[PDB]
Amino acid sequence: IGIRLTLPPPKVVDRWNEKRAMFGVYDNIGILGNFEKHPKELIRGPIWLRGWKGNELQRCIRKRKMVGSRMFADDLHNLNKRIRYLYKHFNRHGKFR
Amino acid sequence: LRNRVTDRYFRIQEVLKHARHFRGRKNRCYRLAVRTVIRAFVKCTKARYLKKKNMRTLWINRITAASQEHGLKYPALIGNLVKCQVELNRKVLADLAIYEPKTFKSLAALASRRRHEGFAAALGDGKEPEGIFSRVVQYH
Amino acid sequence: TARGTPSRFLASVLHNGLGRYVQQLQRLSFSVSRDGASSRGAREFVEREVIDFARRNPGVVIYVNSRPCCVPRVVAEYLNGAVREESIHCKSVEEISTLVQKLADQS
Amino acid sequence: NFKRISYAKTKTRAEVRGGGRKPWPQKGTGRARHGSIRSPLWRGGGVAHGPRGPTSYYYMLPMKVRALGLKVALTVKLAQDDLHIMDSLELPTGDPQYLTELAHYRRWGDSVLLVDLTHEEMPQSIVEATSRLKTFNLIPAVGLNVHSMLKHQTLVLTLPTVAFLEDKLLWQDSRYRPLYPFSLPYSDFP
Amino acid sequence: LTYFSARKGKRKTVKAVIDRFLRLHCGLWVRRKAGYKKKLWKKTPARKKRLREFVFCNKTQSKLLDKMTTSFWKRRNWYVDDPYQKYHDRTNLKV
Amino acid sequence: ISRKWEKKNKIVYPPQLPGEPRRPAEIYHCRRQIKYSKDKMWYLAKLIRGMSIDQALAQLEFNDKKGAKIIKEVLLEAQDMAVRDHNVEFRSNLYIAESTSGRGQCLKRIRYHGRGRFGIMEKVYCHYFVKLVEGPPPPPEPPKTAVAHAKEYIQQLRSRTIVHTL
Amino acid sequence: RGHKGERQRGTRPRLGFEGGQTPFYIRIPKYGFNEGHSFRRQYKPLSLNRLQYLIDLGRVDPSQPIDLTQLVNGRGVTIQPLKRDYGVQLVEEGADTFTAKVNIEVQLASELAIAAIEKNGGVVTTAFYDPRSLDIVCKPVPFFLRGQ
Amino acid sequence: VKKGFRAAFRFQKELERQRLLRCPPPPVRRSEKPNWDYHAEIQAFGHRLQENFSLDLLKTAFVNSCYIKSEEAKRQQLKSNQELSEQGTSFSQTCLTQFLEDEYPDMPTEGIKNLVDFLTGEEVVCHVARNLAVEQLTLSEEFPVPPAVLQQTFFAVIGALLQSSGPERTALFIRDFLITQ
RNA sequence: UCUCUUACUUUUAACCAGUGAAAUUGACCUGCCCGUGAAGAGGCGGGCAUAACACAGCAAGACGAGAAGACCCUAUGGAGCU
RNA sequence: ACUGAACUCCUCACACCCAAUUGGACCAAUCUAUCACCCUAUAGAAGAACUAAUGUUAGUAUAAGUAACAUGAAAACAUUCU
RNA sequence: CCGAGCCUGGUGAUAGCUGGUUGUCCAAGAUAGAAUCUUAGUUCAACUUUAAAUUUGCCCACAGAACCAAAUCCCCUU
RNA sequence: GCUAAACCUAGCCCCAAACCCACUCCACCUUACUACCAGACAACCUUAGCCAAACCAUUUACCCAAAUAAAGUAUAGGCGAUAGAAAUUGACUGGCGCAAUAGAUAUAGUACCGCAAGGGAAAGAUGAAAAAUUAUAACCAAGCAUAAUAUAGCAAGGACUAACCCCUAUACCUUCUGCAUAAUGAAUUAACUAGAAAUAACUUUGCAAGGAGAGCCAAAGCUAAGACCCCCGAAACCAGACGA
Ligand SMILES: C[NH+](C)c1cc(NC(=O)CNC(C)(C)C)c(O)c2c1C[C@H]1C[C@H]3[C@H]([NH+](C)C)C(O)=C(C(N)=O)C(=O)[C@@]3(O)C(O)=C1C2=O
Ligand SMILES: [Mg+2]
Ligand SMILES: [Mg+2]
Ligand SMILES: [Mg+2]
Ligand SMILES: [Mg+2]
Ligand SMILES: [Mg+2]
Ligand SMILES: [Mg+2]
Ligand SMILES: [Mg+2]
Ligand SMILES: [Mg+2]
Ligand SMILES: [Mg+2]
Ligand SMILES: [Mg+2]
Ligand SMILES: [Mg+2]
Ligand SMILES: [Mg+2]
Ligand SMILES: [Mg+2]
Ligand SMILES: [Mg+2]
Ligand SMILES: [Mg+2]
Ligand SMILES: [Mg+2]
Ligand SMILES: [Mg+2]
Ligand SMILES: [Mg+2]
Ligand SMILES: [Mg+2]
Ligand SMILES: [Mg+2]
Ligand SMILES: [Mg+2]
Ligand SMILES: [Mg+2]
Ligand SMILES: [Mg+2]
Ligand SMILES: [Mg+2]
Ligand SMILES: [Mg+2]
Ligand SMILES: [Mg+2]
Ligand SMILES: [Mg+2]
Ligand SMILES: [Mg+2]
Ligand SMILES: [Mg+2]
Ligand SMILES: [Mg+2]
Ligand SMILES: [Mg+2]
Ligand SMILES: [Mg+2]
Ligand SMILES: [Mg+2]
Ligand SMILES: [Mg+2]
Ligand SMILES: [Mg+2]
Ligand SMILES: [Mg+2]
Ligand SMILES: [Mg+2]
Ligand SMILES: [Mg+2]
Ligand SMILES: [Mg+2]
Ligand SMILES: [Mg+2]
Ligand SMILES: [Mg+2]
Ligand SMILES: [Mg+2]
Ligand SMILES: [Mg+2]
Ligand SMILES: [Mg+2]
Ligand SMILES: [Mg+2]
Ligand SMILES: [Mg+2]
Ligand SMILES: [Mg+2]
Repeated sequence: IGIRLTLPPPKVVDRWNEKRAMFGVYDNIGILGNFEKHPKELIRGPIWLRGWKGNELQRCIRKRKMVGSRMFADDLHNLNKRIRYLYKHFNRHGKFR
Repeated sequence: LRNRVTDRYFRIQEVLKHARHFRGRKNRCYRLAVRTVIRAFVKCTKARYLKKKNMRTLWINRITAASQEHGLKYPALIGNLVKCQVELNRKVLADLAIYEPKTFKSLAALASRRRHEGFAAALGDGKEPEGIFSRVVQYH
Repeated sequence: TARGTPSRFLASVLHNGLGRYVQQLQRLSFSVSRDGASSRGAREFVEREVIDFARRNPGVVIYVNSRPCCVPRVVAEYLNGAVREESIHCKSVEEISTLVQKLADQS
Repeated sequence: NFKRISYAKTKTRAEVRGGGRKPWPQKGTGRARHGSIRSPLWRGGGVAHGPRGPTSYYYMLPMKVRALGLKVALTVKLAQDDLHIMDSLELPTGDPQYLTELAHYRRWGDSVLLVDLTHEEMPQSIVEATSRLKTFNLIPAVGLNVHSMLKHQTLVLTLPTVAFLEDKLLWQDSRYRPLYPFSLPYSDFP
Repeated sequence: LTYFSARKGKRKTVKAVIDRFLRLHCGLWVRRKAGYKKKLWKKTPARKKRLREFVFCNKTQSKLLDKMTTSFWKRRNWYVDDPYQKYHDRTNLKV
Repeated sequence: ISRKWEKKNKIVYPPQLPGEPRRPAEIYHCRRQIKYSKDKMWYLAKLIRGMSIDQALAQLEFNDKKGAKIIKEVLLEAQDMAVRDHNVEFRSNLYIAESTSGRGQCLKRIRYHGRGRFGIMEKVYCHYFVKLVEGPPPPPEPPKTAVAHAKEYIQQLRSRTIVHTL
Repeated sequence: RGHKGERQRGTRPRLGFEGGQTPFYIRIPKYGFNEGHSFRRQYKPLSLNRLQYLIDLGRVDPSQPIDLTQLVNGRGVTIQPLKRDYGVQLVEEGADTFTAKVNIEVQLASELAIAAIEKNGGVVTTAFYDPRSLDIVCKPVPFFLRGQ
Repeated sequence: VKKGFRAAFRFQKELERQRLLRCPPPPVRRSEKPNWDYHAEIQAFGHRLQENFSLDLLKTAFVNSCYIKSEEAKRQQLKSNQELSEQGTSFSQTCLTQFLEDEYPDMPTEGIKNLVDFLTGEEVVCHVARNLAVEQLTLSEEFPVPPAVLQQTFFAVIGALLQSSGPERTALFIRDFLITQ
């Protein structure tokens, strides 16, 4: 049997947090601030994913270039094997040629 | 393990409630129940046609029994009632055979008379009068 | 399926229509929410159709209870002791009209 | 969605530990053929199509569209009586209960987005009220955005803000094609 | 072909297609006839002229070459004295 | 696990009005984790089903099974708590209403087969459950008489309706 | 996906492979259509219709010498020195309705484009712009931000 | 543990349903059941029977001696149905005796007495009363309403309709509800 | 050894008591004859047969279990040898 | 003459019977945004749905209480005997 | 389990070959051929599907299609 | 009513930030974990192959010193598959992550297996108090028990007063010209377990001879979005260790 026998603990949400209450602020900083910043400079994340999308193969190629030097060994190897697998999949396999 | 199915119980019971009168492990084990519940629902869908056919066959059998109790045959009764312009169907003819036997004897007599008038007309072959119950009310 | 469900014969409640027709619907209970998007057609039914329905069926008592609810519903109770609970969750006012009239016509 | 970085990552079969050897001979045993115990079919195996790495959801709407959305949101606030132009945002006390009673008397929403012109020159009174109020949020004009105006039932703008917004949102309509980014000088652009 | 390269994650051109065919900007592909510089002593002059013509390609072959080249080869090119400048556009073409 | 049989001997009933039948006594007893098979306990418990307490104790005293000895110990304990804690007057006025056996928590142990093969053995454990009710053992259901078979047949020849008509 | 084979298995051969027949893009013979394409010079056409339209809408000042900078600032031509653009060529289109005196500097000019500027009473001259210098004249502000 | 709330909520409503069909709750009067308004119920009773009852006379056709005495005991910690009940019962006997003896003129008197005593009997009168919302409006001490109390209440509404509408309209009701039986 | 097999003992066996596996298993309320049919039927057609249920024995069938045929063919699959 | 279909009529209603493939209309749960507050709404997302891989792990069956396993005898439990 | 040990790694080797491929409902829908170390596959054609644009499409009549049978092609009416 | 079933927390994942870890005593390169004796030896060599080229034999991307752009351009190449620049340009403390078959293999590199190199697990759940063990917790998988069975047949369906009897009905999936097939797979339950993206096209917004927040396209285009490309399985090949 795979169903809870009791109700789960209640999930109370503050829709008026500082984070929720100030989501989206300064997202028009360029068009409302004489184009001195960009919302892509407002993005906070990994250094290889600030203002760039990519698919998985493009993301793996991009991370190995910006930070493959300062990268742990096992995780670098795994990235090299991942790029090799994704090259073979995206260039040779599929239904549409 | 993000996004797992949490209502599979209710899906299994939606199938299983239609199997609880089955015999064996197919009344409780989903992998066998589904196979038998689809078949119970297909059989139900086709049994509508079979119900109509078997009910007509039953009416014809009962009408045959009652006509033979009056010495008449079923094709004779049916054909000569249509010739008498009586458009009672086989359901109500079996019903009259069961619940109104004097009415059914009157109908069997009417069909017998219509058959005798047909025989007289066939033997006469000329222009004798049509026959009292062989006249056809015309509609325009 | 028939072999898998209950059955009964054609019947009426108390020889209905022999001397007089009596409407078998007794009560219609309507739970509606004031702020719920599920209860929009139910709010519109209580604002425009329930009063004329009441006037057309004087033998039916219609209770309307506006309370916080996720699934608005209609509980139809009948002279023979029967209760029929139907959700009117996310239905338009025309569909609620059709459902309520169908409960008014059923025994 | 444009600033989203999803951080969910699973391991593929290649990245789960072990699993190099073939578990049991291809032929001879009455069992199913397997090449690795970290195959996606196996308990503790890799994930076939799972989330991969940190993943960016970054894209850019055209800036004319983004400015148009700003204009539309201002227009719908005016059209639905959720816009209040003010001379300045100075309050006589600096008290949250004063601000809430004021909004309740003036029949504003349960949430007010109060917008001044410049973060540096913001009246201390409002910066004291809008530091304990959670539903009453003060933002500089440079921070105006459609998401904030749709979360807040009411929008209190000032007159300097109104002029600022009108200038910045009509330059977009009477503007050329860029020829290089507008951070670089041009003849008539600040 | 290569749909995503390994150094730049991009689509690659088939340089065989580039070294054999010419794309007009209207979307037509131009080729030479096969065997135009081969065994001419056995070919008659009508056949030789037929082989010396510059001929167009199919819809199927055009879509195939457009897939085997990247978008750099489909841009408009304002060369100085291009002999195909006339043919880079269509005139009076209905449907 | 589940241990609901031992909470049944703790139902307090409301006090009885002076014009109602006396309400026989019910005593629930059971032994858990018996080193025996439930499929052999079944035959022992189906044999003592519906018997008097003394007749059951006789049959168990002369039966040859380990389970018969265990069920005798459980029945004697149940009789003792019947007239010690549930206010049964006579210790012979009891009968076995319910007598069943359930699976216990078992253990798995390897059984070395030949070649290189193994079998997993089960160290089987069982439960034995007994409900005693105050009173004489109820009269057994008598066999059907020819008169009862005929009356049933004629009821059915008289229950026949004309099918698929008005 | 289909039933079996390379289709359902996702292993069908590459684009241009025709099952083993010598493929079309291989059996056509090589001919130098695009031999030195990357070194061929390119000149964006500016018509006299376009120049007159720009002047009439006031995007190019006729009272000052018009050069490539004034034609990229008034946004009448877009020049890409990386796509081997070498400037603007003045072409004869709209020479019959050209009515404007101008001092225009281009990189290439037709006899009928020159003639029209000179019947209205203006001067046309053709100058050469090195690719780097062409970058400098078309976008003068990023060069001044390089500060060499 | 799986994430979510909706399946757990559905499972709890399923558990509550089975607990009810396992330890069923005691039968309770509709008056205690929540959605209930007595004056509206009385008016709807009259309107669905299509008769112009007088509301005070109807309300007294549902007030039994047992409610009076039990509510007096609850007061320790007005008019019954008796007069109306005896009028209704007597008119029921006379009207059905006349109906049956003009329809079936060759029946002996013993046969018409026994027919009148089946249509004015506990089983028929209780069936008709229960299926016409008389139990739901009967003010008494015990629930379910004892069959004698139900019979008294039913013939008291015939007494009320007699007093409110007349011996022809009441006679049409008797026809439509006791002859149909 | 056989014509041509018999007798006895021990093991096994069967019954009682204790302990307690394995392959196998779509679901089965799991019959015979002729015919049919993916060409050899418990399950389809026509006939016949038929209260229910253990224990022992047998090996004609369930194209019985086991082992993704060792033979033959194929694969722009391998490998050893010359 | 009659019987004889899902054919045709009749009462009412109609999008409601092909493989591969292709087009469309909906949609369970979950998370997020804003709602909603006995379990929902509008959208945004995604490890988003299993009667079948001699699938993987765990539980319990069938075979089956079957195959198979074990302790020389008496006695005072000192001993003695085979 | 030595026609070439075992373990780890490259390795998620490769498999035109078998097996598998998960909610509901409606709809359109059955294959002339050519190449190919190819015939257990693919590519092009044909057939099929969707979306657009336009004008004819099927059935067909006289007349008509070679010298050394049934029929077809063509084809206005309809 | 047994077996059971439920459960939120250990912890973990991706990032950000930030330069990480070694002398209680004693012992430890000999047969390590050994107080204490005549020696000395000593490090540096291009990976290869699977695979792709539908065989294969030259060839077949593997961070190498912040983004972008030039550009998949010049070039290279059985000129095939594919490979591919530069000048120049200008560049902290979170979670639309997992929650015990998941997330680390991890409760642990432990138990256990292997001579060795090496391989490698499983699992836990009261309460405020257990210096309250209390009976009100029960309800839910398969398997059983309560409670064996009754002519006849894919086990149902139409029915029926009536469980059966009567009539009708050749399991499913895959595979195939065609399967009730005596062709494949499956005892059953619970969980886990399989469609990833380009070139274009189409749809819907924006702006429009121009569009785009440098680079690029443009003889109505350009910008943005939406929407399409699976899982398991060999026998092998090569590199480095470990084994007589
Ligand atoms: C049964 N015998 C007569 C046999 C027959 C064949 N086939 C034929 O001769 C041809 N028969 C046909 C034509 C197919 C009907 C056979 O082909 C074989 C064998 C024997 C096996 C023995 C195998 C065995 N293993 C599998 C248990 C084994 O121990 C060895 C070994 N050397 O250790 C083997 O040799 C063995 O693997 C093997 O090779 C056999 C056969 O090939
Ligand atoms: Mg690995
Ligand atoms: Mg097996
Ligand atoms: Mg493998
Ligand atoms: Mg895992
Ligand atoms: Mg051994
Ligand atoms: Mg398949
Ligand atoms: Mg195929
Ligand atoms: Mg035994
Ligand atoms: Mg099998
Ligand atoms: Mg067949
Ligand atoms: Mg046969
Ligand atoms: Mg069979
Ligand atoms: Mg036997
Ligand atoms: Mg076999
Ligand atoms: Mg095989
Ligand atoms: Mg083989
Ligand atoms: Mg081949
Ligand atoms: Mg080969
Ligand atoms: Mg090879
Ligand atoms: Mg018919
Ligand atoms: Mg999935
Ligand atoms: Mg399975
Ligand atoms: Mg056996
Ligand atoms: Mg034995
Ligand atoms: Mg070895
Ligand atoms: Mg593979
Ligand atoms: Mg169709
Ligand atoms: Mg060849
Ligand atoms: Mg070939
Ligand atoms: Mg092939
Ligand atoms: Mg190859
Ligand atoms: Mg291949
Ligand atoms: Mg560079
Ligand atoms: Mg784990
Ligand atoms: Mg683990
Ligand atoms: Mg169960
Ligand atoms: Mg039958
Ligand atoms: Mg399937
Ligand atoms: Mg075949
Ligand atoms: Mg067969
Ligand atoms: Mg089969
Ligand atoms: Mg077969
Ligand atoms: Mg086989
Ligand atoms: Mg096969
Ligand atoms: Mg499952
Ligand atoms: Mg090789
Ligand atoms: Mg030795």
